[PDB]
Amino acid sequence: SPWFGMDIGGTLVKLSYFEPIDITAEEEQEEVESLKSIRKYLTSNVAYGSTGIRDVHLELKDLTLFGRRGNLHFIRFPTQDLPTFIQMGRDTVLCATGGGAYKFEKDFRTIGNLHLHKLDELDCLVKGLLYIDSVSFNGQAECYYFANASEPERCQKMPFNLDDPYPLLVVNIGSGVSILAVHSKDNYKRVTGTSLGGGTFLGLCSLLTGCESFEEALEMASKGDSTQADKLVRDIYGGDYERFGLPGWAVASSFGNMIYKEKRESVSKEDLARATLVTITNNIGSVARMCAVNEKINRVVFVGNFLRVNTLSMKLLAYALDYWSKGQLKALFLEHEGYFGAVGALLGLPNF
Amino acid sequence: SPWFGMDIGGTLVKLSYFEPIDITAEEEQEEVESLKSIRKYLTSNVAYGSTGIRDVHLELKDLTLFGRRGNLHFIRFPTQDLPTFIQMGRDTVLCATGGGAYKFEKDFRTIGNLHLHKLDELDCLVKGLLYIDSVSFNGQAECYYFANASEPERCQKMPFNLDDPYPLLVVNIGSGVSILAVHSKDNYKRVTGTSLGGGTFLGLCSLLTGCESFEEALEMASKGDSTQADKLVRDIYGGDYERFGLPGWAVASSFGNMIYKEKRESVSKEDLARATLVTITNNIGSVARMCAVNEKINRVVFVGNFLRVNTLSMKLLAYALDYWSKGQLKALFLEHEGYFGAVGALLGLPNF
Ligand SMILES: Nc1ncnc2c1ncn2[C@@H]1O[C@H](COP(=O)(O)OP(=O)(O)NP(=O)(O)O)[C@@H](O)[C@H]1O
Ligand SMILES: Nc1ncnc2c1ncn2[C@@H]1O[C@H](COP(=O)(O)OP(=O)(O)NP(=O)(O)O)[C@@H](O)[C@H]1O
Ligand SMILES: CS(=O)(=O)Nc1ccc(CC(=O)N2CCN(c3ccc(Cl)nn3)CC2)cc1
Ligand SMILES: CS(=O)(=O)Nc1ccc(CC(=O)N2CCN(c3ccc(Cl)nn3)CC2)cc1
Ligand SMILES: [Mg+2]
Ligand SMILES: [Mg+2]
Repeated sequence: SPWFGMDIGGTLVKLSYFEPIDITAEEEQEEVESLKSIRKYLTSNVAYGSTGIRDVHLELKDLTLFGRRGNLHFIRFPTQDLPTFIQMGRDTVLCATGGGAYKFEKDFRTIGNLHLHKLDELDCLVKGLLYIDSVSFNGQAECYYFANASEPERCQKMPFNLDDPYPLLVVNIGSGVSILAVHSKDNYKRVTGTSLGGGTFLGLCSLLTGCESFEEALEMASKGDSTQADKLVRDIYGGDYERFGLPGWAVASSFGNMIYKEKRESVSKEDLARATLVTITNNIGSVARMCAVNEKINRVVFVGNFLRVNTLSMKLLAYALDYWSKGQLKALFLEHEGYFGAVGALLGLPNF
Repeated sequence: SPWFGMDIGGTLVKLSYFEPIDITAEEEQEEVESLKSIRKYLTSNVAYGSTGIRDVHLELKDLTLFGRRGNLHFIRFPTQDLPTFIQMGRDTVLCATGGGAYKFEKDFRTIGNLHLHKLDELDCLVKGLLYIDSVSFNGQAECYYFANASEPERCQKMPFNLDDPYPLLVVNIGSGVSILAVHSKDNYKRVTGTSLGGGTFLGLCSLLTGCESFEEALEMASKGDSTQADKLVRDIYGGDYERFGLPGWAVASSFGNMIYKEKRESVSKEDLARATLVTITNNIGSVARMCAVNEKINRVVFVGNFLRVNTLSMKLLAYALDYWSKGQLKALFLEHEGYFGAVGALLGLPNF
């Protein structure tokens, strides 16, 4: 049976697949054509159907897992298309996490004899994050930050060492946001969450701009000026609010200039996309900072797929966390940010 | 000169006016017709021009202030119409607070010989809040809460004693949100703020629904179902997420169902208004709870005009704070919630 780990989220299904590369002569004979067809289908295609994608650049090559050498592959598709995935599977032991492991349990069991083992979505996140950091990204650091995040002429991605990862605040930005405090490999808590997450960005963007993909929303936002929609401190005070250290450029009221009809009539879709992105990202950063101060943790790592191909939000988080914390907190990022739950699920396989 | 206190905010101007009622025979003679015209204009009208309103029900009658007996009146109009107010004034010492005291300083000085004294917006809030609570609301409590906020057959407004008000977390929901920790009458700090405030509600509502007043946005929201727009925990898990105590009804992703085109096509304007209100209010409640836990304060009072005639948001705050804190925090409300800055400014008059 193939070794798969699956994280079925509110928006995306993430799949980690271990392809063995040490297949001996006898093992290849004693393999059923169905298994060979699966392996060849997955390794010879980068798109699967109309909505599945293999993230080839994330592949971990020549990993030793469960005593075998192989390549770890990372695959995603929308949860909306899980019926297609299951139907293909109908025409093995599955470690699955995320809410969909529960919601679609009965659907997975329409696959004859399949054994479904549900694992907790935050247990899997912590286990997968710690594992990937431990084995490295093909010899490169899994974890990085933006050095000198306050000056754009200097700001650059740089590696960060997590050899002693504890304590750690993990901010998981998916459909919503979950915030975890990790104190040891077996001691962690869900501190809180917020419902202003990636699904809010995409949902509001679609309502406001008519965009029909995450990537299109980001492209619009890169062209926009959020200050056309937001009311800034300087719009209220005429400058800084000096007494409490609020600079004139800080947002006082997100979308607050949209209470004026003439401003609603002149704002562009790109401006509204950028204001949505800035609003969601700043709120996540601020909640992360408050949790970090309360948990007495100074390293904050952001994961989840809201940040995939989203350098705007990563740089905003890096700058905002550093600026508003007076340098006490650092925003950390991970190359495999969307996939840790799926890896953690795969790692649960020996228990079954 | 008339005794006025003014708070010029990003959205509304709030004015407190002390009308003396112990005017002797000689004082009435030695009063200039301009002053008499002002007093009669203010006390004989409840609407001023097209956008000014006197909140008659908030009037404090027979208050002793600066050694005189009088009535304290509460008046509001949009900051957008401040040019009209100043032009009327051109055709006295003014204690003014809010950002507009700085932004419009030069405009106020077009009134000949007028002495403008700028006072800090959060100093004035604390002073005015403590003062009004101290003198009472015409013998009734200024402060109230919703008793048994978890059961609607029981939930009812009840008075709350703030005789020993410290410590206190003050959540000021205006255009944006400011959060204050008040430890004594002269010891308080701005803990943080969020830009997801009343201006976000009104701005997003106008973009999404075409409403053109705060009151119309609230009326739409009262008719809506926010779960048509929001993705809930049960939409992701099929039920509760038991492991971390998340009930199926909790919002996992605000507007998160709007990533689906078919759902964007069936949602009503009333549903979007309600989802906007719920999103903003829950985020404010959650930020308040985190600040309360970090400041080690268990009494949280909400002020500002986002909550005027807004019982939906007050009940949501009351319920959410009690539910998510496991009963450790209580949401408190104040009858004069929008006007404390203007009163605090008026109270600064003896210093000039
Ligand atoms: N191709 C995409 N399609 C949809 N959303 C995308 C895509 N790429 C990036 N995103 C963003 O990724 C977010 C979902 O991130 P993800 O970490 O996969 O969440 P999830 O696990 O499916 N949700 P959750 O149940 O809350 O844990 C979406 O809300 C988008 O903001
Ligand atoms: N008649 C109204 N017109 C406009 N907004 C109203 C009205 N009534 C209630 N509101 C709400 O009141 C909020 C403004 O509250 P308010 O406490 O007066 O803020 P402000 O002081 O003007 N802003 P700030 O500069 O941030 O302190 C608006 O964002 C609305 O959500
Ligand atoms: C695991 S998931 O897949 O279902 N995703 C997921 C599920 C839920 C959430 C939101 C969350 O965690 N909430 C809700 C908000 N909340 C409040 C609200 C008002 C107050 Cl006063 N206090 N707290 C705290 C708890 C985020 C993401
Ligand atoms: C006094 S006013 O009239 O001008 N109104 C007013 C002014 C400003 C604000 C927002 C605020 O206080 N902010 C900004 C957000 N912020 C962040 C952001 C990212 C991170 Cl990582 N951390 N913190 C904290 C500080 C609210 C209301
Ligand atoms: Mg997830
Ligand atoms: Mg104000």
